[PDB]
Amino acid sequence: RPTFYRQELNKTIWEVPERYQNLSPVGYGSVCAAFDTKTGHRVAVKKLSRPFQSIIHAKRTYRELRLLKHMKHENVIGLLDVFTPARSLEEFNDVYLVTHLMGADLNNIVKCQKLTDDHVQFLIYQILRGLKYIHSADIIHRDLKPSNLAVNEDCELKILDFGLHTDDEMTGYVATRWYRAPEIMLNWMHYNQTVDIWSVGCIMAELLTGRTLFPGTDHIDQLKLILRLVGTPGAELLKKISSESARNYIQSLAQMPKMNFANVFIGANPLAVDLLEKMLVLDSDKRITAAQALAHAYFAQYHDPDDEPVADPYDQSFESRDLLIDEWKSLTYDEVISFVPPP
Ligand SMILES: CC(=O)N[C@@H](Cc1ccc(O)cc1)C(=O)NN
Ligand SMILES: [Cl-]
Ligand SMILES: [Cl-]
Ligand SMILES: [Cl-]
Ligand SMILES: [Cl-]
Ligand SMILES: [Cl-]
Ligand SMILES: [Cl-]
Ligand SMILES: [Mg+2]
Repeated sequence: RPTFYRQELNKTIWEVPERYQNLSPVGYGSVCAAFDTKTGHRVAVKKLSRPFQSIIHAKRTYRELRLLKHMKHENVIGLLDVFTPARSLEEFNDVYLVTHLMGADLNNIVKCQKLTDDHVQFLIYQILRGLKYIHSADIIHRDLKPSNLAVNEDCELKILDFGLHTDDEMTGYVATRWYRAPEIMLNWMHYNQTVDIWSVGCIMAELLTGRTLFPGTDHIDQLKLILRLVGTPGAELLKKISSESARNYIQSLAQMPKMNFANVFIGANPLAVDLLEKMLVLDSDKRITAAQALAHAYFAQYHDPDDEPVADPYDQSFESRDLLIDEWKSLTYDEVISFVPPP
């Protein structure tokens, strides 16, 4: 056990191992930036807020720690350390998570930088390389958007902030909804991993034009923007939508054909236009997958099938398990004490 030291910053007690120095608040939890003297990295230290206050909260704490412990890929956020000052399960209450400190996100890049087609190729290639890994473990991210993509000066990218959202958070003219697949924004059906591929299409379109693809002022305005681009659904997709009311609303709209994407994304690389047509498909069964997209000719200068790895198997059976708060807490404590740091 390391030696801990205790200090109060911005009305919060932080008790952390001596290796973590120069704690500085930077904003589910509270977060400080710090310097890790053991590894030389600048890090983010997150102190969880009330992690075991309810069954839902205790299970969410366990879910987040299990997910972060599993992810070991160059294009995905991983866990550098996890610790508690508790010396026994009986006095266990606080959980701290340590990750690499991220600087710029993709928002900074799109708004403030002049991108070539080569930049778009490399950025989207890395998102898909990370998604092939995530999807191989039957994990769905659910919340891909520019603020959840970290990028550095050499254009290297990492996926973060997995979906572990309230009705109020998705209401109105908000970026929290503009990148979501229609079937999940509208609760049409049980959804699959290609909800994440719809998000990649929206992100790639924005990198090519500098503009949000579907900036709806509410859920239904956004659906109208989507159907104007990709066309209204046929009977084949309509049959897959659960709500009779939802089906009735969609059939109340005048029918529209799919638009010509070369006349929407004017001047873009024709191979980029082709890939967008394969991502932005309304019926999720027919969207391209991450593994299929990496083999598309748009990425010919980066694709290396011997350097696009898959994940170890991931056991999610806990998600269907009903336990008490103290049982979720004990499972979490076991995962804290068994953590083994990376090289
Ligand atoms: C036409 C359509 O798909 N309507 C949706 C609207 C909605 C979105 C989010 C909800 O939580 C609830 C409703 C619909 O009726 N889906 N069942
Ligand atoms: Cl230490
Ligand atoms: Cl990482
Ligand atoms: Cl504690
Ligand atoms: Cl965003
Ligand atoms: Cl019509
Ligand atoms: Cl597992
Ligand atoms: Mg985020």
